[PDB]
Amino acid sequence: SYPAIPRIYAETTLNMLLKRAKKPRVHSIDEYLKDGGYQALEKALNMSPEEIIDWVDKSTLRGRGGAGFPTGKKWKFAVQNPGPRYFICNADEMEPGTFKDRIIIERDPHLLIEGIIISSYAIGANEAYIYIRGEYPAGYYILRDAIEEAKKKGFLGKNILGSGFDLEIYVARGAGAYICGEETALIESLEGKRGHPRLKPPYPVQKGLWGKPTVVNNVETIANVPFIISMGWEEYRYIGPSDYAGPKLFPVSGKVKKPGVYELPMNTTLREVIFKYAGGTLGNKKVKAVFSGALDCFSSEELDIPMDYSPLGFGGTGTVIVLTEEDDIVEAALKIAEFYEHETCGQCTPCRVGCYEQANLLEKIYKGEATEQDWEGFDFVNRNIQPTSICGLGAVAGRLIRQTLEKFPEEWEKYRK
Amino acid sequence: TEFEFPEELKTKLQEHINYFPKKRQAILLCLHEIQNYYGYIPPESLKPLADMLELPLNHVEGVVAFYDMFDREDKAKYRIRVCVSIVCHLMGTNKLLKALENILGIKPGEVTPDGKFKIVPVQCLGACSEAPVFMVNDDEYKFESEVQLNEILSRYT
Ligand SMILES: Cc1cc2nc3c(=O)[nH]c(=O)nc-3n(C[C@H](O)[C@H](O)[C@H](O)COP(=O)(O)O)c2cc1C
Ligand code: SF4
Ligand code: FES
Ligand SMILES: [Cl-]
Ligand code: NA
Repeated sequence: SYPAIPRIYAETTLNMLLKRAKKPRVHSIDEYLKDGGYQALEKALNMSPEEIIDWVDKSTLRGRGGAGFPTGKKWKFAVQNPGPRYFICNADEMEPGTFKDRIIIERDPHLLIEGIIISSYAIGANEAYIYIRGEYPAGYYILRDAIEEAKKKGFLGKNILGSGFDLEIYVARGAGAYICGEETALIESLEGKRGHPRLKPPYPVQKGLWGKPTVVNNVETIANVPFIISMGWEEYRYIGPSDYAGPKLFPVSGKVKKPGVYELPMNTTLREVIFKYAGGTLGNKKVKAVFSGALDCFSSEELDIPMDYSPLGFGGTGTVIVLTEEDDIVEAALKIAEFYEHETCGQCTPCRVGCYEQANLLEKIYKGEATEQDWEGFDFVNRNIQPTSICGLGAVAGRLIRQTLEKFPEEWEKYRK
Repeated sequence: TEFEFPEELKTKLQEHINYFPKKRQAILLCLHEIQNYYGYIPPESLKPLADMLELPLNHVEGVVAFYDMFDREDKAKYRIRVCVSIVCHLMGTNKLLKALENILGIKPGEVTPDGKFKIVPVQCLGACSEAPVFMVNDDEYKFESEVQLNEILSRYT
C-alpha cells in the first residue's frame, strides 16, 4: 500500500523500458521474473566486469540525464582509479516537463534495480545509492520494498548467486533542491551536507562519495543496461539510428491531446513526437514553440529535427513542452526565470544575483511595472549568469529565455509598451 | 527539562540512522520523519538530532535552512503543495489555487484557522502531463475541477 500517484499516460513502439511500465501500476518481482527478469543479471555475472563495460560502450548508450555522456566511457574513467568505488542512480527529477524517470521507478522498480546491480558489478562497486527527490514519496517506498524483494530472491546481499559479488543498494531522499540533481551536489547531499556542487576537477569518477571513484547515472540510463546485456550490444545498436542507438523516453506535456511518456527511437522527428504519437495539439491550434525542459526553445519552424543528441538534433533529456499560438511566450519565459531563481544554490555571485534579478525584472516586465532601466537591466543580467559558475545551472539559467527574445521579438515588443 | 523524542518517533529515527553505513547520511530521512510527526520541524528537536547524528548542531540547522521541504515556521497536519512552474501554470494552476481559496479560505503560504491545511507553492512536481498537479502530503493528484478537489480534501480528516 503506497501513496496516491497520478496515472501518467505511457505508450511505446519498442516495448523495452515501458514493456511493463506502460501499465500504470507497481509490477512486483514475480511479474518481473515472469517476463524473464534478472536473467540479464545472471548472464552479466558470468561475464567479466571489463567485458560488460566493453558491451555497454559498443552499445553507444549515452547519459539520459541531460549530459549525453557516453556511459561505457564514464565507467572506463571510474575503473582507471583504485577501488573502492560507488554507483549512484540519480532519481532526482526537478527539471520542469521531465517525468520520464518516475514511471520506471513507480511501475517497474526491478528494471532499475537489475540495471544498478549489473552497472555496479561492471565498476566493482559493492555499495550503491538511489538518491530520489523528496516529492517522489511513492517512488521512495516502492524502491525500498522492491529492493527487499530482490534481497529475498538472492539478487542483493553478499556473494549474489554464488558469483562472489557483494552489493547493498541504499535509498536516500531529496528535500526540494533541484541542484541536488547536479552530480557533485547530489554526493554532497548523500554525505549529509547542503546540496552545494564541487569545483571540477576532481570529477566524481576520480573523487566522488568520500573521495572514492563515483559513477552517477540517470534512472533511464541504468534501465537500458539490462537490455544491452540480455539482447547483446549488436542487437541493441540495431534499435533506431546506429550513432544514437536504443529506446528513449520522451515526456510530452502542455497543449497536446495525449500528454505522457513515449518510448521511441531517437530518429523520430519532434513533429512526429507531437503530431503522430502525442495525437497533435489541443483544438488543433498551430504549434507556437517547444520548450526542451528549462534548457532550449524551438519555434514551429524547427519541428522537423531528430530527437537525438546530435548538434542540430533536439537533445536534452527529450522533454517536450508544447505551446500553441494562444500561449504567451513572455509569461512562459517568466516561469522558466522563476524556476532558476528558486534553484540557484547561491555559491557563485553572477548565478546567485543573475538567476534572481532575471526573474525579479522579468516579473516587472510582465506586469507592466518595468522602468526602461529594468528592461536594459533584464537584458544584461540574462547574458551574465554563466560567468564564474562551477556547474551547468549558471550556464543554462539565461539560455532558454535568450532564444525566446531572438525568435519571438514581436511578442516581447508588446511588453516594452 | 531537555526536550526528548516520543519513543514511536525515536525508534524510527534510530532505524534511519542505522540504515546507511555512516550515521550522518540519515539527516534528510530524520528531518522528513520529524516534520511528518510534528507537522513542522520544531527548533527544539534539532539539538537532540545533532547528538543522535554525532554532527554539530550548527551543521544540522544549516541543513534544515538549505532544504525547501522543511518548515520550522508553521505547523500543519496537511501540506497542499501546489505546482506553480511552466506547464502547471499554462494548464490552470490559477483555477486550482482559486478552488483552494474558495474551499479552505487561504492563499499560497497561509494556514487554515484549525492549522489543518497549509498551501505550499512548489516548483515542478514531475507529473507535468497530469497538470495542473498538487500533493496533499505524500498523495499526488491532477486538479480537474473545484467539485473534484472538494471531494479529495474531504478524504483528509
Ligand atoms: C544543475 C544541474 C541539475 C541536474 N539535474 C539532474 C537531474 O535531476 N537528473 C539527472 O539525471 N541528471 C541531472 N543533471 C545531470 C548530471 O550532472 C549528470 O549528467 C547525470 O546525473 C549523469 O547521468 P547520465 O550519465 O545517465 O546522463 C543535472 C545537472 C546539472 C548541472
Ligand atoms: S552555477 Fe549556480 S547552481 Fe551551479 S554551483 Fe554555482 S551558484 Fe550553485
Ligand atoms: S510543471 Fe507542474 S508538475 Fe511539472
Ligand atoms: Cl530484461
Ligand atoms: Na532534491
